[PDB]
Amino acid sequence: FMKEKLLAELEGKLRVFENIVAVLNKEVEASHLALATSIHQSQLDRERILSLEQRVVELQQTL
Amino acid sequence: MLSCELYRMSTYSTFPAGVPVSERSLARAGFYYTGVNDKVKCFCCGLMLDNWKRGDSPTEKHKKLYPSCRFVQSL
Amino acid sequence: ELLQRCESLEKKTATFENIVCVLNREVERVAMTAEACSRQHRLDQDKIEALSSKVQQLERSIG
Amino acid sequence: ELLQRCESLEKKTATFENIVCVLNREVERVAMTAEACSRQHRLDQDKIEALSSKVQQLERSIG
Ligand SMILES: [Zn+2]
Repeated sequence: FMKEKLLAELEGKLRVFENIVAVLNKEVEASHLALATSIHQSQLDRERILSLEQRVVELQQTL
Repeated sequence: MLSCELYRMSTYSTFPAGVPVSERSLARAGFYYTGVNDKVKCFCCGLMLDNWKRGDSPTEKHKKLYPSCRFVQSL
Repeated sequence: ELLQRCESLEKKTATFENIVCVLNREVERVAMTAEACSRQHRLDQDKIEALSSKVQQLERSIG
Repeated sequence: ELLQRCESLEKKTATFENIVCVLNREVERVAMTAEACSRQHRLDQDKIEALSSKVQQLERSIG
């Protein structure tokens, strides 16, 4: 009986594949969080920018 | 067949969150997950390491704490 | 034996296909929101340069 | 029936290897990108802090 031995072979490989994919899944997620965080701080950062432009235009006009 | 690195990685499905180092560089550094906490093990020399601080280098820590490792010598 | 092995594996196999399906989709969403993150940076980097340019002109104006 | 079902399987899992192998590249690459996005952002913020410092100084040098 060697076809049941094939099938065993497959089941095991498939376990490895599914575990690796689990990890990959985790990796992608950490990326998403690092990213969504960076993107958020950069909204507050564009606020400081527009504030700075205004502050700076002010200085241009009392000179 | 898949690389020994990948097969090592596949041991990390049950790795905790909050750990400052990726299961990727941990596997690339020659360690598989021991199943206990954040503890990994070199298949080859058998060095075990845990409590990983922010910005650790898994590779450097393997070369330093066991320069004799056959694996850590090819890496 | 072999019948139930194959039936079982046909399930685990479909399971694997499902995980991979979703993982791929998320890689794509991460890839896209990184393209966008870097488009915004390109837009603010040019605003910064414009500020740094206007701030230098001013500083020179007064010592 | 069952002979063809088995053949479909060893064909499927054969292809599963290259799928994983590709995903592993793509996930690494994307992680990479996101990382470089965070990094780039951090440099901008530092540029904003600097521009911000300089405009406080001008405001104190003027009014
Ligand atoms: Zn070792």
